[PDB]
Amino acid sequence: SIRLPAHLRLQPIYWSRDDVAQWLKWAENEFSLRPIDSNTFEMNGKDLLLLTKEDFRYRSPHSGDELYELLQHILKQ
Repeated sequence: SIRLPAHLRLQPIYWSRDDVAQWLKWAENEFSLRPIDSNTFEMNGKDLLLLTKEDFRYRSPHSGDELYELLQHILKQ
C-alpha cells in the first residue's frame, strides 16, 4: 500500500496548495526520493493536474519523473 496521508485521499481536483506541498513530502519520504524543493510546486491540485511529465522534470530534475508516475498511479485508481 502507498500509505497516502488521510487528507490526500480526496480526489486531487480538490487538493489545496497546502495539500500539494504535503503530497510532495509524502512522495519523497514514502519512496525515498531525492530532496524536492517545495518552492517549485506552489500550486493547487487543479494546477498540478495540468502539468506534463516534462513540467515535473524541469521543476525536479532528480525526482520529477517519479512524481509524475506517482500521480499517474493515484489517477489510475
